[PDB]
Amino acid sequence: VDFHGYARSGIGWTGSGGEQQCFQATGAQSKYRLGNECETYAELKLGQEVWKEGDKSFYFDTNVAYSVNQQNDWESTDPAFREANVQGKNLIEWLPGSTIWAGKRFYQRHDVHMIDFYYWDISGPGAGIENIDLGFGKLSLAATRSTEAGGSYTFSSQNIYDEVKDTANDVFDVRLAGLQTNPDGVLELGVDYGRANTTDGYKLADGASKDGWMFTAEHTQSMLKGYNKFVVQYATDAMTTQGKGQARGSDGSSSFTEKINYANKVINNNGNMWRILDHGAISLGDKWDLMYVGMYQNIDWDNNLGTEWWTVGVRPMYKWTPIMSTLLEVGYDNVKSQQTGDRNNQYKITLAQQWQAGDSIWSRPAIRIFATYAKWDEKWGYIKDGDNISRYAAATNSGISTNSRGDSDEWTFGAQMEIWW
Amino acid sequence: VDFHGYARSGIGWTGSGGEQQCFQATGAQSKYRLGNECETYAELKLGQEVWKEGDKSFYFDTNVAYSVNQQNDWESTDPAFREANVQGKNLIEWLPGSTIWAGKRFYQRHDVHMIDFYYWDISGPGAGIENIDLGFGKLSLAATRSTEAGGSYTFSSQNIYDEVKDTANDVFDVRLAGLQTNPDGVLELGVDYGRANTTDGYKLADGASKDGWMFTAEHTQSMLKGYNKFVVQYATDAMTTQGKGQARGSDGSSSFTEKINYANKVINNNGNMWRILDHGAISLGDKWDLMYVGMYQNIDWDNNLGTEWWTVGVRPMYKWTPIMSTLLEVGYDNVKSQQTGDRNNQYKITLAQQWQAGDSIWSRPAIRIFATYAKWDEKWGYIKDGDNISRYAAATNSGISTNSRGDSDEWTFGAQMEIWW
Amino acid sequence: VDFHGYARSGIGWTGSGGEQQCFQATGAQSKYRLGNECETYAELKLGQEVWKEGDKSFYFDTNVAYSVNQQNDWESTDPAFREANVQGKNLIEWLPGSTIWAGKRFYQRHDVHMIDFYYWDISGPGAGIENIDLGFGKLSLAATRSTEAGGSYTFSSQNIYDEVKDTANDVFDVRLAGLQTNPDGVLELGVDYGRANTTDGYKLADGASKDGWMFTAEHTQSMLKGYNKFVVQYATDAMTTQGKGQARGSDGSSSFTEKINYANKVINNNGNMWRILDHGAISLGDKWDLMYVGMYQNIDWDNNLGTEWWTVGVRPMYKWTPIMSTLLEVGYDNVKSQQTGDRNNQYKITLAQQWQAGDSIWSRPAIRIFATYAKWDEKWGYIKDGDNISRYAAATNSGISTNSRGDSDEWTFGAQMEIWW
Ligand SMILES: [Ca+2]
Repeated sequence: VDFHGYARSGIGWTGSGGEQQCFQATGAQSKYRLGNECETYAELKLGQEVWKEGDKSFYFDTNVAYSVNQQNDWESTDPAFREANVQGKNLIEWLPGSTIWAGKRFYQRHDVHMIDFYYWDISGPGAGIENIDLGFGKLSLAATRSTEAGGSYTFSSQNIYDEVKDTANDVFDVRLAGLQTNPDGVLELGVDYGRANTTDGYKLADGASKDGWMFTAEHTQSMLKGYNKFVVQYATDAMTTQGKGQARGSDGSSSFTEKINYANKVINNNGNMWRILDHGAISLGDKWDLMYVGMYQNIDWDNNLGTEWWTVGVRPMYKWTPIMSTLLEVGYDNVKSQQTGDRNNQYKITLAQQWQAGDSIWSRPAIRIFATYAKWDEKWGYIKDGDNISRYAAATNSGISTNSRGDSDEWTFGAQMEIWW
Repeated sequence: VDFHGYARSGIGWTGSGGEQQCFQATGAQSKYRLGNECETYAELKLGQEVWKEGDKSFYFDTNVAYSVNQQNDWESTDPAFREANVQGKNLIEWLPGSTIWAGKRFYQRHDVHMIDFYYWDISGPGAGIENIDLGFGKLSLAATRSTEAGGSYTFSSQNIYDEVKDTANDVFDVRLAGLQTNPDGVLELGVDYGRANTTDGYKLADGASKDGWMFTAEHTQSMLKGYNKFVVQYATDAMTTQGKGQARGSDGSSSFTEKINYANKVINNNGNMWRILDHGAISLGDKWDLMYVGMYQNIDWDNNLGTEWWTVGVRPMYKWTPIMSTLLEVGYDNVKSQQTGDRNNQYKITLAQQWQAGDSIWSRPAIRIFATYAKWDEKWGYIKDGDNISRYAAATNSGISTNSRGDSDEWTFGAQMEIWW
Repeated sequence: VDFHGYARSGIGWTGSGGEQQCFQATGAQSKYRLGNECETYAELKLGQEVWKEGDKSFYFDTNVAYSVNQQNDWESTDPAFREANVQGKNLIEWLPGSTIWAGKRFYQRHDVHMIDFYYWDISGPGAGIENIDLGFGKLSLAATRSTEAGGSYTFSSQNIYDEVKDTANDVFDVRLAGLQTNPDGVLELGVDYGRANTTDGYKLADGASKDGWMFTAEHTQSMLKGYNKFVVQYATDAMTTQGKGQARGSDGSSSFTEKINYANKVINNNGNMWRILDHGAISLGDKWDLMYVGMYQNIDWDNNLGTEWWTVGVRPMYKWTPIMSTLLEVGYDNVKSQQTGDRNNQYKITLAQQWQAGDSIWSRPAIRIFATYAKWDEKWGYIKDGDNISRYAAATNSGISTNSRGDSDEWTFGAQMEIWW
């Protein structure tokens, strides 16, 4: 049996008192993680190559994920059964090298480690065939599914309905990778088409976006014993909410009963998204490693409820010895509410001493002792409709109740382990 | 560590729209599974032979089951802790070869793969001693437990009660197997006695069946590189509800509070059940494998709320190559309501292309692409008491609301993997 | 992958009827476990030495716990993710041999097996450095966390508050072990300081204890192919509720809303605890092994709601053969309510036949068949505030409703397995 996974766990304190607190700019879809993670998260994978005969083989893989608040010993939870798929290599004679697979699977996810941000993730129940050799590149095709809560109604008259149902969203993914564009440079192109797929009799409320597209281009350049990846993505309509390749075609639906059922007009995600990203990890000599990110993401919604986000961070690593190093992480976020036009910003500085299994910025396990400082100035926030956060923003100064954190300061510190095996 | 288990997961679509739908005749206790399974189910077993000294050994085994709807990546669930037992082989000197065990265990379950129907399953918390050598056969004794919700009351003044409690049902199982009846033929006999076992002070509402018997006879004939099993079972009263060997002695109990507590008269399971079954898996030459089922099951309840069920199916497998085949599954169900006398029927046809690790109809893992068509005509259904399904049936045409599917058609298609390791 | 853990599961019956019942004296913090365990409990640990280079290494360890009532086959549950930590050995050059670790961990727990009583357990999310060699002993430092529900409020005016929050309690642990006090005798000293650590803006209700201390001294004497441990422990204030090293600084807090929020007067745990314990396991010749416990524990609370507890038990084991033995367990408990002055007592006698993997009282797996008898006479009980048990006690004879079991008798019997691997 093959045992693999990922896990992080630790104990922390907030300067002003109590447990460690984590800092994320309101409106931002991520945070700089070093010394800024407040939960124990673990994915335990058990898999096995269940059959092999020549060049043909079947691999079985699973993944059970646990997320607990690390505030006590006994902490009950509802694990997420995230993967359970079979992959058969070389089964299709005329498509030598291709792999066919079916089941829940983390499918070719693309992420930026330091901000724990996935920018291309269509994972979920699915099937497909990958690595079809085209000579000049490798072609992969896949179809996965995600479902939204509600959104499908059996309308009797007008917008009055008898029943609701969860809406399934299908994604059809095509990728071409390994395009040798320049020396030590490679390019991958990808197209994603997603659409809400309603059961017979059910229909989406008026205004639902229903479908959308997403185009991805990623260039990888090998250098300084690492790489640099340049990404450009453009998503449209239904693909803008999740923004990683999954469709949210009924996003914005809602209803109210009085008992007559009324399906409100969908406050949809019609619009577009532009994401220009550049991140990498390289070695500057013998004593220094460096991870960095620079990203501009603009979700332009027709309903004007989007956000313009800029994020920049840097994580240098100084290697005192092969198993001990000092890390520093500095990250800046700036989010402009499309609605109010105001801006929220935050910068966090983290200094950590670390012992790790290897001399790389990528070596894990790692045991860290850190101190984090974050300063933010948030001018807007989402209107907090009593414990519920709304899609609408409002300036903090307006008497309206928002989830804004205002203008403040904080520092935390503690120990933590992180590992992938 | 020994890693074993079972798992199935896939993605599907319904011809008329949305996610895949699964077809099962109302009243039938099963459905023809090929291309007719709508969930990701997995059993992860981790066990180990923890001690061995000569012919003696102790094996530890566990089993954690997960069932998710495969409609998203992150799907939280409450896993079922189904097995955790220890088996000691050859510990009893005077009963050489016998195995003593205790703990939660899937005890000698008998099922028909194609319809995923267990017809002899007393699994649960238990203990026993198996494989006592009698020379002419092997004898096994076991006691397991199951518990029903409520059913036990502390009656103050006739049927008015102070407290309720869950009712434990004990089953005492005796099996004699390996009776060589004819060349390549073997016979196994089994007796099961089950009963509701109330705590002191508590009593079952008046009318409860309390106990029952079940007798099983199974003949196995080895042939055509497979087998054919002929099964005859007769169950009595408390053994008719679950109908696989577990007792439901307080089945039908209910109560209402107004606060005075009244235990209604138990609408019991007094009656009998007859099940005549024949299933098998054989090889017809080099290119063909075949699984088949034929079953008649009649639950005759004194109160007349039972069902008479006929099911017939066939699953031929044509082997294009050792790792690629085409499967066809045709299944028919006919269920007569004992109450109304009406009949429900359905036939489903499934065509699937498959790649599997081996050239057997039993080889797993397997990756399938299928198309399923089902036609049904249901004349009756259980009276749907608003989201709640009742024990009482009603003709679909009667203005009464039932869970009947009417007269209709549907087809689905998709990909799926299934594996046992 | 290293597979380890603990598990117990079985089936039982109560003489007077129904499922097995378990006997624990009201007021007592434990019960004599042999043939007195009513659930299936299992801890599945999967770990691995993920890196090794010379004398340095990193070990990754996990632990997922399951507790089910063993009353049916399919029993859903919410597993507890109890451990997830990394330990790096020999990473600190100047502290040779020391191990640094971080993550959720069962940290150096001290318990008495026969009563399943942990008397020194600060397990939970934490970090620390253990086994610092001082020459004359080993020094270990650790900080772990536990959190109480509520207890932290944002007071606006008087005991009126706007928001509540869970209260984190930090423990700072220091231990010195391996003090060679006499031939074959060793002594370990330990100090624990814990305190509720409130978030800025929040405060504990008035009356809360906030912090406390605990001092432990444990002497181990090796003899009769076993040992004898003598323990003396003294705890103060916040350390008295859990009483094993974890702090409960806001213990007793409560509130009521009418919507104005009022934080009641904390009915605190101010006071002290004295625990004098002696337990061991030794071999008396070839055919006899013996486990024993003798403990006096007195929780003296300022508010007089404490208890004075005496427990004594013995478990001899007669070895018929190397893999078969007969066990007897006799345990007595006596608990005096500090409030009422009344006493509750119970004695349970257990006779069990056992097959185990080894000839030790410590050998596991083990399969047992037992018969248990318990007699109790409880004069007091906690005031049962309708399903809810209060901190206040009342004599059974007083017309007040308490959770007292009165004066009675009961016997149970069944089979069970227990294993640690
Ligand atoms: Ca749950």
